[PDB]
Amino acid sequence: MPGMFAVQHVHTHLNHLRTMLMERRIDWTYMSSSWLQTQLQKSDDEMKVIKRTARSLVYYVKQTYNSLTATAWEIGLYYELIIPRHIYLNNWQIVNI
Amino acid sequence: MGYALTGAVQTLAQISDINDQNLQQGIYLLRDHIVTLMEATLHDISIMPGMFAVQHVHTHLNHLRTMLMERRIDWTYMSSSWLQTQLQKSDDEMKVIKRTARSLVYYVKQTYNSLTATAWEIGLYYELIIPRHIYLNNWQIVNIHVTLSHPYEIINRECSNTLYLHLEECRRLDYVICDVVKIVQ
Amino acid sequence: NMTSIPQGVFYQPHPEPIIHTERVLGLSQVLMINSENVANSANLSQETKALLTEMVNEEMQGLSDVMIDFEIPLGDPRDQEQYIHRKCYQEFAHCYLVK
Amino acid sequence: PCDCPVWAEPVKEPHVQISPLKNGSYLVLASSTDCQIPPYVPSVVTVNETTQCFGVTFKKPLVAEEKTSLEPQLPHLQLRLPHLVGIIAKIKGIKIEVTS
Ligand SMILES: *[C@@H]1O[C@H](CO)[C@@H](O[C@@H]2O[C@H](CO)[C@@H](O)[C@H](O)[C@H]2NC(C)=O)[C@H](O)[C@H]1NC(C)=O
Ligand SMILES: *[C@@H]1O[C@H](CO)[C@@H](O[C@@H]2O[C@H](CO)[C@@H](O)[C@H](O)[C@H]2NC(C)=O)[C@H](O)[C@H]1NC(C)=O
Ligand SMILES: *[C@@H]1O[C@H](CO)[C@@H](O[C@@H]2O[C@H](CO)[C@@H](O)[C@H](O)[C@H]2NC(C)=O)[C@H](O)[C@H]1NC(C)=O
Ligand SMILES: *[C@@H]1O[C@H](CO)[C@@H](O)[C@H](O)[C@H]1NC(C)=O
Repeated sequence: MPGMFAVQHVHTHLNHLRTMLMERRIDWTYMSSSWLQTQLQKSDDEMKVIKRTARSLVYYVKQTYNSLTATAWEIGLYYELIIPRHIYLNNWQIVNI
Repeated sequence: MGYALTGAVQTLAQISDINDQNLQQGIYLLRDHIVTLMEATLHDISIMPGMFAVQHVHTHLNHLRTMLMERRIDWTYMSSSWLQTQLQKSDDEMKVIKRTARSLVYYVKQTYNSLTATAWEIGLYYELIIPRHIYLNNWQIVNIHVTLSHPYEIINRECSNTLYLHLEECRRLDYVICDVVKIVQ
Repeated sequence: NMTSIPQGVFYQPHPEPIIHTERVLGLSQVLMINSENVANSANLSQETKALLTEMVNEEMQGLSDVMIDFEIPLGDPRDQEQYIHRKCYQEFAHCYLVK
Repeated sequence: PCDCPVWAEPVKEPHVQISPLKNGSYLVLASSTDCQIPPYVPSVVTVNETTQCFGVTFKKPLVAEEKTSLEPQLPHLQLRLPHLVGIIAKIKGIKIEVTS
């Protein structure tokens, strides 16, 4: 990606990350799905339900190197994944008359 | 795996039958689907040369995702004029209808896979709630050992007219929508 | 200054508007995305298309991975006449044979 | 499914309990014997012609294609009849437990 295009790409992606972290949700572009799937040895539907109901948190953002040309930043992220034991899809709610 | 919604459903056939005087509250469906092409919805894909084009697509596609994660409808793929003419509603009615609309994704399928060309299909199910009585200005009642109890929980005041409204079985969205409202003296 | 609230009831503002429910409509839309069609208009180079296809597949996999399927009781969208025309035109519109 | 307690409450007659549904039926609780409804038994009703019963207009549904259902066929059991305990209900009116 030559010329100015590159920076645009970065900007877009960075913006997306922000739109994730404001809503307490995990952006999986920085977490390979294959690695976690192989480590946990779960099914595709289990992976879907695990990733859908996952929340994130930011606990420190630090600026290390500051200059007029080069900058570096570090971000800490804490996740929480809930594995299932019994999933129920079809269900009916009871009213009493 | 796959969930389901069970039970027989009534269907309106042609779309302009929503506004009648012989049908009551419920969930109503359309007989036929609406087929849409992404390349036909965008009015500015052409006249963008070189690499620029792909950037455009990426941006728009990203926006769509930012919609579908929040259970909301992106109207870039649904012409507003068509729906407005079919329903014959007012501008404010259109605004309140579009604001409180929710969407759902029920299948994403990959048909053609290759190193150069790919094709995808997405199914979307919407739900639009048309209004019957909209109330903008309203006041909430608090009661302040004798404690006289009351049936009304909301009060309306507009155009030098005062009404008392009682609510029950009410769901919460960006706005407040509910089904059982009776005017009580 | 002391005022008596009449009849034992006081009132506070509630900014949220109220809507009374009527017949609730629902419609189904099938959206089809083809990379080849947008590639032709852009006069797009081969390597750039090789980049574009991967860019599209990443987002499509990300979207499809985080959602489970449901069942809309409408029926099969295959038998629709409009879908047939659209599906033929998306891929097979400009092909011909000469003998 | 039910070992489950019971507690009831009395009300000043008459009361009309009508609950519309979302498929073209109605729920009626009969505190009296009026119109066309069996007494003292709540039920679900679907009408044929547009009528007006119990202070509410009625409209007929439209033909719907039959589909497979996942309905919860519920079991069956009766309750205790004697009215003497019900006298206690007339005393206070607060829902008080009667063992079952
Ligand atoms: C950035 O610059 C490097 C080197 O200046 C480029 O790498 C070479 O690019 C040329 C084409 O300009 C190729 O012919 C070479 O094979 C590449 N490698 C080497 C070792 O010379 C790189 O392509 C540039 N990146 C761009 C333009 O996006
Ligand atoms: C993509 O290519 C087509 C044809 O190669 C372009 O269509 C012609 O563009 C030229 C200018 O380059 C115009 O003078 C012609 O009038 C156009 N039409 C025809 C039939 O030749 C099209 O403009 C290109 N799209 C771009 C560059 O974004
Ligand atoms: C609307 O729903 C009611 C409630 O189910 C239907 O009435 C019967 O309900 C019982 C148990 O709920 C089922 O076993 C019956 O099969 C239902 N009747 C029929 C004819 O199937 C009612 O039929 C539904 N449709 C309407 C009122 O049009
Ligand atoms: C409120 O108090 C002011 C004095 O500060 C007085 O002038 C005014 O009349 C009072 N308002 C009433 C009694 O309604």
